[PDB]
Amino acid sequence: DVFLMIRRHKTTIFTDAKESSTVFELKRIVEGILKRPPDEQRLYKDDQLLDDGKTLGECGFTSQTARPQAPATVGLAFRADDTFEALCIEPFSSPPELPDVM
Amino acid sequence: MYVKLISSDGHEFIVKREHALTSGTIKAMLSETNEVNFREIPSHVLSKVCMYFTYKVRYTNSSTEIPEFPIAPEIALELLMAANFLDC
Amino acid sequence: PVLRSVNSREPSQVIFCNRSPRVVLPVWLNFDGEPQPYPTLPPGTGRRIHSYRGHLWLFRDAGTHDGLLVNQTELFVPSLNVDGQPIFANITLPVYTLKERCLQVVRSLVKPENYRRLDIVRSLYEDLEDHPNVQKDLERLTQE
Repeated sequence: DVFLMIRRHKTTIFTDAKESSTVFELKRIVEGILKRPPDEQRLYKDDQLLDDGKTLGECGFTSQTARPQAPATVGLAFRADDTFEALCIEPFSSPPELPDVM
Repeated sequence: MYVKLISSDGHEFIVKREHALTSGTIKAMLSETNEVNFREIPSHVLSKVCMYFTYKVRYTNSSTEIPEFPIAPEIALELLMAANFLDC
Repeated sequence: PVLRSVNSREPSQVIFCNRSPRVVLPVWLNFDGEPQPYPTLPPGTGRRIHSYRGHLWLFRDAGTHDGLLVNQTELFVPSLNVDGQPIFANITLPVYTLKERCLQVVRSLVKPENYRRLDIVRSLYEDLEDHPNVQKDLERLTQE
Protein backbone atom coordinates (compact mmCIF):
# COMPACT_ATOMS: atom_id res chain seq x y z
CA ASP A 1 0.00 0.00 0.00
CA VAL A 2 1.01 3.62 -0.60
CA PHE A 3 -0.02 6.89 1.06
CA LEU A 4 -0.15 10.09 -0.98
CA MET A 5 -1.23 13.73 -0.78
CA ILE A 6 -3.24 14.74 -3.85
CA ARG A 7 -2.53 18.48 -4.01
CA ARG A 8 -4.25 21.10 -6.16
CA HIS A 9 -3.60 24.81 -5.44
CA LYS A 10 -4.64 25.09 -1.74
CA THR A 11 -6.43 21.70 -1.67
CA THR A 12 -4.72 18.64 -0.19
CA ILE A 13 -6.33 15.19 0.09
CA PHE A 14 -4.93 12.41 2.27
CA THR A 15 -5.71 8.93 0.94
CA ASP A 16 -4.13 5.50 0.52
CA ALA A 17 -3.54 3.37 -2.57
CA LYS A 18 -1.31 0.53 -3.81
CA GLU A 19 1.76 0.35 -6.03
CA SER A 20 -0.40 -1.70 -8.41
CA SER A 21 -3.16 0.94 -8.47
CA THR A 22 -3.33 2.71 -11.83
CA VAL A 23 -3.57 6.44 -12.51
CA PHE A 24 -7.16 6.16 -13.74
CA GLU A 25 -8.16 4.35 -10.55
CA LEU A 26 -6.66 7.20 -8.53
CA LYS A 27 -8.74 9.64 -10.60
CA ARG A 28 -11.79 7.61 -9.53
CA ILE A 29 -11.31 8.36 -5.83
CA VAL A 30 -10.42 11.98 -6.65
CA GLU A 31 -13.94 12.22 -8.07
CA GLY A 32 -15.19 10.64 -4.84
CA ILE A 33 -13.94 13.63 -2.83
CA LEU A 34 -13.78 16.55 -5.26
CA LYS A 35 -16.71 15.34 -7.44
CA ARG A 36 -14.92 16.00 -10.74
CA PRO A 37 -14.63 13.71 -13.78
CA PRO A 38 -11.44 11.75 -14.57
CA ASP A 39 -11.67 13.21 -18.09
CA GLU A 40 -10.82 16.62 -16.58
CA GLN A 41 -8.00 15.40 -14.31
CA ARG A 42 -4.25 15.62 -14.97
CA LEU A 43 -2.01 13.95 -12.40
CA TYR A 44 1.68 14.78 -12.12
CA LYS A 45 4.87 13.40 -10.58
CA ASP A 46 7.18 16.40 -10.12
CA ASP A 47 5.83 18.16 -13.23
CA GLN A 48 6.34 14.94 -15.19
CA LEU A 49 2.69 14.06 -16.00
CA LEU A 50 1.17 10.61 -15.47
CA ASP A 51 -0.47 8.25 -17.96
CA ASP A 52 -3.87 6.79 -17.09
CA GLY A 53 -2.66 3.24 -17.78
CA LYS A 54 0.60 3.19 -15.84
CA THR A 55 0.81 2.07 -12.21
CA LEU A 56 2.15 3.97 -9.22
CA GLY A 57 5.18 1.67 -9.13
CA GLU A 58 5.85 2.46 -12.79
CA CYS A 59 5.42 6.18 -12.03
CA GLY A 60 8.08 6.00 -9.30
CA PHE A 61 5.76 5.95 -6.29
CA THR A 62 6.77 3.17 -3.89
CA SER A 63 5.70 1.98 -0.45
CA GLN A 64 9.06 3.09 0.98
CA THR A 65 8.61 6.57 -0.54
CA ALA A 66 4.84 6.82 0.18
CA ARG A 67 4.62 6.27 3.94
CA PRO A 68 1.72 6.94 6.33
CA GLN A 69 3.97 9.35 8.24
CA ALA A 70 5.36 10.95 5.05
CA PRO A 71 3.00 10.65 2.07
CA ALA A 72 4.18 11.26 -1.48
CA THR A 73 2.90 14.39 -3.19
CA VAL A 74 1.02 14.06 -6.48
CA GLY A 75 0.22 17.03 -8.69
CA LEU A 76 -3.30 17.72 -9.89
CA ALA A 77 -4.90 20.06 -12.41
CA PHE A 78 -8.43 20.28 -13.82
CA ARG A 79 -9.76 20.83 -17.35
CA ALA A 80 -12.18 23.77 -17.12
CA ASP A 81 -14.23 24.52 -20.25
CA ASP A 82 -12.20 21.94 -22.20
CA THR A 83 -8.84 23.53 -21.33
CA PHE A 84 -6.41 21.85 -18.95
CA GLU A 85 -5.01 24.00 -16.15
CA ALA A 86 -1.27 24.42 -15.66
CA LEU A 87 0.38 22.88 -12.61
CA CYS A 88 -0.01 25.31 -9.71
CA ILE A 89 0.46 23.85 -6.22
CA GLU A 90 0.41 26.44 -3.44
CA PRO A 91 3.47 25.98 -1.20
CA PHE A 92 2.85 25.42 2.48
CA SER A 93 3.88 28.15 4.90
CA SER A 94 7.59 28.28 5.65
CA PRO A 95 8.52 27.48 9.26
CA PRO A 96 10.26 30.17 11.33
CA GLU A 97 13.96 30.37 12.07
CA LEU A 98 15.35 27.93 14.62
CA PRO A 99 15.84 29.48 18.08
CA ASP A 100 19.42 29.62 19.31
CA VAL A 101 18.49 27.21 22.11
CA MET A 102 18.06 24.61 19.34
CA MET B 1 -16.91 10.02 4.70
CA TYR B 2 -14.38 12.86 4.60
CA VAL B 3 -13.82 16.00 6.66
CA LYS B 4 -12.08 19.20 5.57
CA LEU B 5 -9.54 20.88 7.86
CA ILE B 6 -8.55 24.44 6.90
CA SER B 7 -5.37 26.08 8.19
CA SER B 8 -4.80 29.73 9.09
CA ASP B 9 -3.12 30.64 5.78
CA GLY B 10 -6.01 29.25 3.70
CA HIS B 11 -4.74 25.76 2.87
CA GLU B 12 -7.48 23.12 2.92
CA PHE B 13 -6.84 19.53 4.02
CA ILE B 14 -9.43 16.84 3.24
CA VAL B 15 -9.04 13.81 5.51
CA LYS B 16 -11.22 10.89 6.53
CA ARG B 17 -13.55 11.52 9.46
CA GLU B 18 -12.15 8.47 11.28
CA HIS B 19 -8.65 9.95 11.11
CA ALA B 20 -9.82 13.42 12.20
CA LEU B 21 -11.66 12.03 15.24
CA THR B 22 -8.29 10.89 16.59
CA SER B 23 -8.21 14.43 18.02
CA GLY B 24 -10.61 14.94 20.91
CA THR B 25 -10.71 18.66 20.14
CA ILE B 26 -11.72 18.10 16.51
CA LYS B 27 -14.46 15.66 17.55
CA ALA B 28 -16.17 18.32 19.67
CA MET B 29 -15.78 20.92 16.91
CA LEU B 30 -17.23 18.58 14.28
CA SER B 31 -20.17 17.68 16.56
CA GLU B 32 -19.81 24.64 8.18
CA THR B 33 -20.86 21.01 7.71
CA ASN B 34 -17.86 18.66 7.96
CA GLU B 35 -15.58 21.72 7.94
CA VAL B 36 -13.27 23.05 10.66
CA ASN B 37 -11.23 26.26 10.57
CA PHE B 38 -8.07 26.55 12.69
CA ARG B 39 -6.94 30.13 13.32
CA GLU B 40 -3.60 29.38 15.03
CA ILE B 41 -2.31 26.39 13.04
CA PRO B 42 -0.38 27.22 9.80
CA SER B 43 -0.45 24.93 6.76
CA HIS B 44 2.98 23.36 7.31
CA VAL B 45 1.87 22.33 10.82
CA LEU B 46 -1.64 21.17 9.97
CA SER B 47 -0.23 19.08 7.12
CA LYS B 48 1.96 17.22 9.61
CA VAL B 49 -0.98 16.67 11.99
CA CYS B 50 -2.92 14.94 9.21
CA MET B 51 0.13 12.75 8.61
CA TYR B 52 -0.01 11.80 12.29
CA PHE B 53 -3.69 10.86 11.98
CA THR B 54 -2.85 8.62 9.02
CA TYR B 55 0.15 7.23 10.92
CA LYS B 56 -1.89 6.81 14.11
CA VAL B 57 -4.79 4.96 12.47
CA ARG B 58 -2.42 2.87 10.35
CA TYR B 59 -0.19 1.44 13.08
CA THR B 60 -2.66 1.36 15.98
CA ASN B 61 -3.55 -2.22 16.95
CA SER B 62 -1.29 -3.69 14.26
CA SER B 63 1.39 -6.36 14.39
CA THR B 64 3.43 -4.59 11.69
CA GLU B 65 6.67 -3.06 12.95
CA ILE B 66 5.96 0.51 14.06
CA PRO B 67 8.30 3.11 12.50
CA GLU B 68 9.39 6.34 14.11
CA PHE B 69 7.14 9.30 13.39
CA PRO B 70 9.43 12.01 11.94
CA ILE B 71 9.31 15.61 13.19
CA ALA B 72 11.68 18.15 11.67
CA PRO B 73 13.36 20.53 14.16
CA GLU B 74 11.89 23.57 12.38
CA ILE B 75 8.29 22.50 13.03
CA ALA B 76 8.84 20.86 16.44
CA LEU B 77 7.51 23.69 18.61
CA GLU B 78 4.52 24.54 16.43
CA LEU B 79 3.46 20.89 16.25
CA LEU B 80 3.77 20.65 20.04
CA MET B 81 1.49 23.66 20.50
CA ALA B 82 -1.00 22.32 17.95
CA ALA B 83 -0.82 18.85 19.53
CA ASN B 84 -1.43 20.28 23.00
CA PHE B 85 -4.47 22.17 21.73
CA LEU B 86 -5.78 19.22 19.69
CA ASP B 87 -5.25 16.51 22.36
CA CYS B 88 -4.02 13.96 19.83
CA PRO C 1 5.52 -4.30 47.11
CA VAL C 2 3.46 -5.68 44.21
CA LEU C 3 5.44 -5.19 40.99
CA ARG C 4 8.40 -7.41 41.84
CA SER C 5 9.98 -10.54 40.44
CA VAL C 6 9.43 -13.86 42.22
CA ASN C 7 12.45 -15.93 43.24
CA SER C 8 11.11 -19.01 41.45
CA ARG C 9 14.48 -20.50 40.45
CA GLU C 10 12.70 -22.02 37.44
CA PRO C 11 14.86 -21.35 34.35
CA SER C 12 13.17 -19.74 31.35
CA GLN C 13 14.81 -18.99 28.00
CA VAL C 14 13.96 -15.67 26.35
CA ILE C 15 15.01 -13.91 23.15
CA PHE C 16 15.00 -10.13 23.54
CA CYS C 17 14.21 -8.98 19.99
CA ASN C 18 14.58 -5.23 19.45
CA ARG C 19 12.10 -4.42 16.67
CA SER C 20 12.32 -0.66 17.33
CA PRO C 21 14.51 2.13 15.93
CA ARG C 22 15.62 2.89 19.49
CA VAL C 23 18.49 1.65 21.61
CA VAL C 24 16.66 -0.53 24.12
CA LEU C 25 17.41 -0.61 27.84
CA PRO C 26 16.17 -3.85 29.46
CA VAL C 27 15.14 -3.26 33.07
CA TRP C 28 14.74 -6.09 35.58
CA LEU C 29 12.59 -5.40 38.63
CA ASN C 30 14.49 -7.26 41.35
CA PHE C 31 12.78 -9.16 44.16
CA ASP C 32 12.42 -5.90 46.13
CA GLY C 33 10.51 -4.24 43.28
CA GLU C 34 13.48 -1.98 42.44
CA PRO C 35 14.40 -1.58 38.74
CA GLN C 36 17.83 -2.92 37.81
CA PRO C 37 19.37 -1.84 34.47
CA TYR C 38 20.71 -4.56 32.17
CA PRO C 39 22.88 -4.43 29.01
CA THR C 40 21.42 -2.47 26.11
CA LEU C 41 20.31 -3.81 22.73
CA PRO C 42 21.09 -1.82 19.54
CA PRO C 43 18.18 -1.29 17.13
CA GLY C 44 17.37 -4.30 14.98
CA THR C 45 19.27 -6.81 17.14
CA GLY C 46 18.30 -9.78 19.26
CA ARG C 47 19.94 -11.66 22.11
CA ARG C 48 19.14 -15.00 23.73
CA ILE C 49 19.11 -14.32 27.47
CA HIS C 50 18.53 -16.46 30.57
CA SER C 51 15.75 -15.41 32.95
CA TYR C 52 13.36 -17.17 35.35
CA ARG C 53 9.62 -17.69 35.57
CA GLY C 54 7.67 -14.91 37.25
CA HIS C 55 10.42 -12.32 36.75
CA LEU C 56 9.21 -8.87 35.69
CA TRP C 57 10.84 -7.05 32.77
CA LEU C 58 10.21 -3.63 31.26
CA PHE C 59 11.94 -1.96 28.32
CA ARG C 60 12.92 1.66 27.74
CA ASP C 61 14.91 3.87 25.40
CA ALA C 62 18.49 3.77 26.68
CA GLY C 63 19.06 7.48 26.01
CA THR C 64 15.74 9.15 26.82
CA HIS C 65 14.04 6.46 28.95
CA ASP C 66 10.97 6.73 26.71
CA GLY C 67 8.65 3.81 27.36
CA LEU C 68 8.63 0.90 24.92
CA LEU C 69 6.25 -2.00 24.40
CA VAL C 70 7.08 -5.70 24.72
CA ASN C 71 4.73 -8.22 23.07
CA GLN C 72 2.21 -5.37 22.64
CA THR C 73 2.21 -4.73 26.43
CA GLU C 74 4.43 -2.87 28.90
CA LEU C 75 5.49 -5.64 31.32
CA PHE C 76 6.99 -8.95 30.20
CA VAL C 77 7.08 -11.98 32.51
CA PRO C 78 8.83 -15.11 31.17
CA SER C 79 6.87 -18.35 31.17
CA LEU C 80 8.11 -21.93 31.24
CA ASN C 81 9.35 -23.06 27.84
CA VAL C 82 7.70 -25.71 25.67
CA ASP C 83 9.29 -28.04 23.09
CA GLY C 84 12.64 -26.32 23.62
CA GLN C 85 11.23 -23.19 21.95
CA PRO C 86 12.32 -19.82 23.41
CA ILE C 87 9.92 -17.13 24.59
CA PHE C 88 10.08 -14.15 22.24
CA ALA C 89 10.02 -10.70 23.86
CA ASN C 90 9.30 -8.46 20.86
CA ILE C 91 10.29 -4.93 21.88
CA THR C 92 8.45 -2.38 19.75
CA LEU C 93 7.94 1.34 19.48
CA PRO C 94 4.54 2.45 20.84
CA VAL C 95 2.23 4.64 18.81
CA TYR C 96 2.92 7.72 20.91
CA THR C 97 0.48 10.58 21.05
CA LEU C 98 1.51 13.47 18.82
CA LYS C 99 2.12 15.56 21.94
CA GLU C 100 4.40 12.99 23.59
CA ARG C 101 6.33 12.51 20.35
CA CYS C 102 6.61 16.30 20.05
CA LEU C 103 7.98 16.52 23.59
CA GLN C 104 10.54 13.78 22.86
CA VAL C 105 11.87 15.68 19.85
CA VAL C 106 12.00 19.01 21.68
CA ARG C 107 13.78 17.43 24.66
CA SER C 108 16.50 16.15 22.31
CA LEU C 109 17.04 19.56 20.66
CA VAL C 110 17.00 21.96 23.64
CA LYS C 111 19.14 21.65 26.75
CA PRO C 112 16.99 21.21 29.88
CA GLU C 113 18.36 24.48 31.30
CA ASN C 114 16.91 26.31 28.26
CA TYR C 115 13.38 24.85 28.07
CA ARG C 116 11.90 28.04 29.53
CA ARG C 117 13.37 30.25 26.77
CA LEU C 118 10.94 28.78 24.21
CA ASP C 119 7.77 30.52 22.98
CA ILE C 120 5.22 28.11 24.47
CA VAL C 121 2.67 28.10 27.30
CA ARG C 122 3.93 27.65 30.86
CA SER C 123 2.02 24.36 31.07
CA LEU C 124 4.33 22.99 28.36
CA TYR C 125 7.47 23.87 30.36
CA GLU C 126 6.30 21.49 33.09
CA ASP C 127 5.46 18.86 30.47
CA LEU C 128 8.90 19.21 28.87
CA GLU C 129 10.56 19.02 32.29
CA ASP C 130 8.49 15.91 33.16
CA HIS C 131 11.00 13.48 31.70
CA PRO C 132 9.96 9.82 31.36
CA ASN C 133 11.36 7.56 34.05
CA VAL C 134 10.82 3.99 35.20
CA GLN C 135 9.63 4.95 38.68
CA LYS C 136 6.83 7.06 37.18
CA ASP C 137 5.37 4.17 35.17
CA LEU C 138 5.71 1.61 37.97
CA GLU C 139 3.33 3.74 40.05
CA ARG C 140 0.69 3.55 37.31
CA LEU C 141 1.07 -0.22 36.95
CA THR C 142 0.98 -0.96 40.69
CA GLN C 143 -2.27 0.96 41.28
CA GLU C 144 -4.05 -0.92 38.46
